[PDB]
Amino acid sequence: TVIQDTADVYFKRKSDGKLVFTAEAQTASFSQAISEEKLRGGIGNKPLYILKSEKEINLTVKNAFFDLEWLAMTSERYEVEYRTIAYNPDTEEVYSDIYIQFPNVSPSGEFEMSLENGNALAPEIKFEALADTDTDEMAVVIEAS
Amino acid sequence: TVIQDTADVYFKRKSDGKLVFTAEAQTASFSQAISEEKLRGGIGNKPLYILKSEKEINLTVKNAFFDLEWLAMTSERYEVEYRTIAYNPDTEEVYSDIYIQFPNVSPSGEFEMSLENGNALAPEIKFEALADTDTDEMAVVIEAS
Amino acid sequence: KDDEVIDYIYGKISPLFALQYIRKIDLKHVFEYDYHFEVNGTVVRHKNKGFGYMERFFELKESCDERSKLSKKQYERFNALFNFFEKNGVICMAKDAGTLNTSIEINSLAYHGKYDVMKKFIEEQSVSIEDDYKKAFFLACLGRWEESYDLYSNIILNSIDESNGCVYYLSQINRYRIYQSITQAVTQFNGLGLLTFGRHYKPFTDEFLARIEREMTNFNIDDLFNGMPFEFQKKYKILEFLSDNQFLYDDTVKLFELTNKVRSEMSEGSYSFGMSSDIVVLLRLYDNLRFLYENCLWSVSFHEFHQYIRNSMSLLIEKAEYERTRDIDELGFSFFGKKSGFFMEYYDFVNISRHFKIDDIKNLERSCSIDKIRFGEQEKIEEYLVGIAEEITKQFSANGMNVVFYTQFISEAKAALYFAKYVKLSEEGLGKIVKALLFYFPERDLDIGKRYVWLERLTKCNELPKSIISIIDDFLVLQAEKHIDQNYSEVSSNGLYSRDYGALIKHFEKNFISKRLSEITLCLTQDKQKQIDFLFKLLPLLSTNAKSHLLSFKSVENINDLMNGIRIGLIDEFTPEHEELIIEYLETRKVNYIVEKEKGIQTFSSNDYMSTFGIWYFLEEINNSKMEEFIGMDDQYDFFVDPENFDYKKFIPSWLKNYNDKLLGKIAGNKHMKHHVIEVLKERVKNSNDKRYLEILMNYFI
Amino acid sequence: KDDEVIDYIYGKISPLFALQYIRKIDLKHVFEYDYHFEVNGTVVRHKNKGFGYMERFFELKESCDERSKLSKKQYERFNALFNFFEKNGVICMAKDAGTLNTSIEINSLAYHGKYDVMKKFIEEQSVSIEDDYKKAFFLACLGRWEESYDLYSNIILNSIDESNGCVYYLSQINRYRIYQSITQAVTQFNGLGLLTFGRHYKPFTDEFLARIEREMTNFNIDDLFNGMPFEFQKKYKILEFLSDNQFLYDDTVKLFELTNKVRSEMSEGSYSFGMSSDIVVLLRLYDNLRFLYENCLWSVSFHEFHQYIRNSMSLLIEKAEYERTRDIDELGFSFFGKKSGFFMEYYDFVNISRHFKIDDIKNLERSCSIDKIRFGEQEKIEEYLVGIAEEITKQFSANGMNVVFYTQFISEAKAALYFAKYVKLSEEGLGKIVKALLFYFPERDLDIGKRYVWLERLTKCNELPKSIISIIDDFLVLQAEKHIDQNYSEVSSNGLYSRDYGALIKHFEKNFISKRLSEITLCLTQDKQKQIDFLFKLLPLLSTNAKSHLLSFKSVENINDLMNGIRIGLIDEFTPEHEELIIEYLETRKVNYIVEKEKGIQTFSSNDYMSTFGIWYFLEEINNSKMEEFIGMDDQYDFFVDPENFDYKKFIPSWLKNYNDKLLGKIAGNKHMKHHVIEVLKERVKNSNDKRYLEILMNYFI
Repeated sequence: TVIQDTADVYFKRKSDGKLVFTAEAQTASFSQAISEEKLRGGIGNKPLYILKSEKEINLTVKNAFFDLEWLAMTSERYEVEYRTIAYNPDTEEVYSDIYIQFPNVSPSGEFEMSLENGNALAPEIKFEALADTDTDEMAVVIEAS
Repeated sequence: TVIQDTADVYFKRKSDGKLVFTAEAQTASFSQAISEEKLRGGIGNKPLYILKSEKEINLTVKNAFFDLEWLAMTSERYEVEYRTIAYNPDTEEVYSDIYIQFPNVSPSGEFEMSLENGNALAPEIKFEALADTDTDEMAVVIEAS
Repeated sequence: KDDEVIDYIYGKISPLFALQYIRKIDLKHVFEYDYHFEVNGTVVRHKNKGFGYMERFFELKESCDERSKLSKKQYERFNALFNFFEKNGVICMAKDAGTLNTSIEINSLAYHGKYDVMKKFIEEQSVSIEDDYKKAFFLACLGRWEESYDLYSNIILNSIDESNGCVYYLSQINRYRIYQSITQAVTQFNGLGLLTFGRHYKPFTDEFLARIEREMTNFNIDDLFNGMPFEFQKKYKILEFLSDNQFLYDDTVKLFELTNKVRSEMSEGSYSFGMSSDIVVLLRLYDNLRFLYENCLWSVSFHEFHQYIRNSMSLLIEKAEYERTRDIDELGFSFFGKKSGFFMEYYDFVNISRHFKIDDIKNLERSCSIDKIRFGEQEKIEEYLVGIAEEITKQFSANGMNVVFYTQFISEAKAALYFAKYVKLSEEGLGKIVKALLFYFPERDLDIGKRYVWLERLTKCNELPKSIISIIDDFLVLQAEKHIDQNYSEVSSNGLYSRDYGALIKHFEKNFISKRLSEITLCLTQDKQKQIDFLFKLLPLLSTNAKSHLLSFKSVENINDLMNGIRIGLIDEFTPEHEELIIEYLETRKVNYIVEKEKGIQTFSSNDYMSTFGIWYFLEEINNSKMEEFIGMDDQYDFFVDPENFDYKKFIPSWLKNYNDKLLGKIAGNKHMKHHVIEVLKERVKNSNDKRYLEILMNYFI
Repeated sequence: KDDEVIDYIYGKISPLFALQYIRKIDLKHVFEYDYHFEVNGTVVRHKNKGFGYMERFFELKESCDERSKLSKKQYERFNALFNFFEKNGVICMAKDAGTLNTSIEINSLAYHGKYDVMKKFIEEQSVSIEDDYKKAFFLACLGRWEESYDLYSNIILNSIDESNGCVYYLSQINRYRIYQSITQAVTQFNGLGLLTFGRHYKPFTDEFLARIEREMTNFNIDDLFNGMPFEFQKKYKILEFLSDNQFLYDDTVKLFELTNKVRSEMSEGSYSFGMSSDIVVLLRLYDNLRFLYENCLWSVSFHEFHQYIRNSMSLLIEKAEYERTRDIDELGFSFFGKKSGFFMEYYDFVNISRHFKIDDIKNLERSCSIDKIRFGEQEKIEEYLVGIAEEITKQFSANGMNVVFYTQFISEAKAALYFAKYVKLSEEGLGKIVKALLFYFPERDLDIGKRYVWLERLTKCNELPKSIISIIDDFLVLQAEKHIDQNYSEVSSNGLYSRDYGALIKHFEKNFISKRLSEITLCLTQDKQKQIDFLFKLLPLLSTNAKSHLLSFKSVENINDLMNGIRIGLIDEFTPEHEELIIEYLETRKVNYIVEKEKGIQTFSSNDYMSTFGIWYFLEEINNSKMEEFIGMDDQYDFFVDPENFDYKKFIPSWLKNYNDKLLGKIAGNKHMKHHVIEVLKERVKNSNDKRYLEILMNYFI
């Protein structure tokens, strides 16, 4: 009866592909709104229109485990790979999995330290997806089916 | 600068007029929702209308002190009197006094023998503005000006 | 080896059998924070120096041959641990325990409305201390607080004689809480109960109060745990959190911070993975409820626990509304789509009924839509509710009636009958509950109008067979006989009287005549004026000859009589004499106003009349041209008779929501209203979002 | 005997003088519940049978003649009690009080954020342990947590012999707080900071971390209060509040229940007389803030207190949102004159900026409407913002930067610069703030898109003078200078780049050019292609000669070049080359789709450009009939190219947040698609509470 989407997130470096940490996702937000100039301040003309709208994506994880070699070896770019499984309404337990990944994700946490008192463990690592002049947004959708 | 409505309420028996208890008003909900039959179940015809909307005026008081005579003597109707220094936006300073009273009331306290464990004093007494088919609601307002 | 781990865990969980249920989250303190027992039962590792603390036990559970290698005593110990962990709902290891079924737990009978069964058990001879402890909880739930206090003291004596620590602890806390109940009950009795009925009740003689004050005094429960053997402190550390007067210390702030997380998720629009915040709130709620009920602790009939469960269930229902109305993205749909709706079963129904107040149920319906969420376990709800109705009926039937039970239970019965609008109920149970609601409900707590609207709410979904119509007719007959005494005035907290009961009867059943009212009409005379008034109110529920008798006995004389006459269909169109009366009343109001202009003006009763006259003038019901002589005394009046001159700064939100379909249609028809009303409406909705205002804006005006 | 009253009240209250501030509510613990101290200084007769010392005390306060006959020592004691009660805010009896006033006077330098003065005071010498305690809190706020920890240890070592219980208690709590925060911060460094900062920040070396880890192991704070002498615990029952591990425990539950009551009032639309729920929670908020800042408790930097103030301030702001448009009823406004509306002053600004996280401020914007309330003390807010901006400029300019201070500070500075949208600032202060924002805010914690949108927010109440455009020119020229490197690219978290900086300047200064960009362009070569591509965006910021050279050196044979050219108005129509190029790009993406069907559907990255092409086809921009051939991807493609064929059940409501008003007007005018969008909008608003959808519906009332 519970949600069968206990996704697993793999955080790997973008330059070469080295794994940084594995974790189980906790929350993920898609933000979709305009603040370009003012509420209506886009540049254009009578015959011109540009969809300058910008989308900011944020993620976070739980059960974060770092790799021994990555901690031992210590413009960087990183990627996150989701791993879930499809479950259509028409067909349950779809063997075909579902892969999501962001090739360019920034590990810039909105939280900084989260100074707590209690002995509660919840190391949530908040990321955010970046962009480039070549590609507007980086994430990718794909299914085994 | 504070809400200048610090008040004193006087509870009296309606049949005779003996003071029952005194307190200070805390809040006064004024609700008006249609609850006759279904959401839309009122009786009417092409030329027939009657405002069947029914007002319920619940009030509350705090710091209730009862009378020694009332405690010693012991279809019972009861009344309420409420008094407050009035105020105007142009001139908060105001000689005139606002007189509020509820001749027909029930002491239908929502406390219901509450049992907060803490040793915190709170003689909260909730009213219910009762009425009769002759008069829809018994309250009165008159300023001294 | 496996014997070592089995011996250690059995030594650690040996005294934990006695509690009929223990919270999963509370198991952490048994293991000294070695593991983190999640609410779902998954055991996530948190701290360990050794090996095989719980993974070995999970392996023994998985492998049958490994269990075979164990000795006979170890085999029995493992079986006992298996039973314990299946009853508690605790998985053996998170590492392997991923997705799982979430099903509502089980509880004892005092949770259920089997009051007759509680009496049946009380009458029987007790067997052991546990039986009498359950019996004491049954009596206290049955509001026999004198007997509950006495028997709790008895079982405390028995426990100190036998040195069974658990029952000693539970009975001592339950007796302290019943002492609080007795103290605050006598306090509130002496304070208000005399003022609510007419005479003050004395269920407890002053000697009994003196005795309970004297026997124990200066007893603060905060030291109760400290004043116990170290064995109890080590083993039953789970029971440390019960010994504080500031009870629900942790659960309250945890609920607050998880509400903050849920609200942040709501505002952000975020999507959660794994177990959400609402899920863990629900399992914490059930854990604490089962812990306090299955163990039979008296702390459940108290305001702290009632508000805790109130906020919990409220939060769960707002989250259910949110997920129901949450917008789904293509990316989100690919990640997850078509989520199962919120489950609202029998246990949640009893939770809401017992632990809500009427005003909080109102608040929940105002915030969340509980009609939309489906309801499950209909038969169990039916049985519990019908048991509640039977218990109140039998309580108010006998001359003997425990006032303490009435006070402590009437809230639960009130809320149950209030919240039973959504549930479907069997016809026999509907007969039982409506008989209870009408005939055997009080006036100290439930007034007449509240009772009517709750009957209507119960009529909302589960419709009424003819047994219910007969019950309502007989209730009206009982009220008729009651109105013989020329001393009791009809009242209503919600402005709803017996005429509303008759209106419900006539609306559900198209044609219906009462024989008993027709009989009682023929015997009354001119002297009994108020009985004539009451039957005039209930006029659409009796035979034609009785109607002719009532018509011959009196007619319309004043404004109230006229308004009641239009309120029950007697008069279809106002006549010259009726309008002559209406202008006469308006003259009286005018001269009153001019005389009282030295002092202030009052319109709470007269505002209904004046506003309604204004409405009637709006829809051209009254053609009199003298109507425009009373301008500038009542805001509603000026608005509806002379809208042009009415400055639109005295406009009232109550009107803006308190409308009628044809009223709003007529308002929209006139542009003079339309400009100002739509301006204030859009300003209101943009500044503050309300369902009714938005519905009015999008349905009639546009 | 007035002398007896003065002696009693002095014995009760004089030891509290050592504390810099005493909570109003907690005063009830001083007298053992003999009285009830309301938050607004009113004081209500508690169940007691005393001489009534407080009534007589206020009588002496009112009457000069009465106090004139007191003895010298008693008069001095009365004067001390007078100034104490004035400082706290205790005014007079509840009955005698008819009209009172509130105040906001938090007097902590650490609260104010004047880091230069904090550093100056730290540099100054010390003469009292109170000064060292102040400096410890100041250093901890300035991030020097090693120095702050050492100074706190020194404070403890002095206080153990100075015989000052309050300072020993407060320093113990704060040293535990600094240990907790330093441990959590170093754990965050070790774990994440490698990945986030891109480097292994170790402000604290391993030996010192091990030292603090070993120094006070097994240090239980819940036993701290119990471990103190009898006099302190007897007379500082007020300070039991902090000693728990979970400080803010009782106060969190009280805030939870006051929140419940406030939400009940909002749902009911009930009117509160005397002291409303909002007033009491506001006063408790301000009492806690003053208590912990004036007494210098480091606990204010923790998530517990941050969440507490976040919940309190949010509650005040949402209540103010409701009260701005609350139900009138013609009676509430008549009781009191005008309205005690909520206005955001300097202290509220500091509270929101410091104690919120940025996502929380976005939550407040989404729920409430902060632009609609009034702001006051603009000079104080300008001082606060100038302090923040010059602090970040001074620190980040220098290679030296305490990284732990950066972690403890960047949240505050981010929130202040984010929440300064609603404040007016001087041209000097605005210029300095924007210079710091554009230059010295670090790249790690603020990216280009966030930088631009935050600047754009900062330019709300004040337009752009010449200084701002000059500083933006300087920043953009610096970025162009740094963009020479072949291994450097612009990454935006929000999705806004320096082209938006140029668009901002050109929108706020239509006639504007830059000689620095012109001269850096005049010395360009074909080898440096990336710099050419970057400067292609800032075409209108160039001179005519530079424009001609840039056009000659490169063409627009690309998709990103096409988007950049159309955006800054280079191309008013799509030439055959451009449409051919986009057709080719869509062909290669389509064959990629065909290949990927077996591997799985992928449409997220280019969907921006698919949506753009679809809208262009809708807007009569692309006039080629080949566009129809590539229907089949549902990423806002079928939405625009073939609205009739699009499957509306795949519609996402969030696709209406991004479209501009021109495109909203165009899509509002189509008869083949309008019905689905309007019904989706109406059910979305009916089931949701977002104001943007109200705005769309206003644009789509049609």
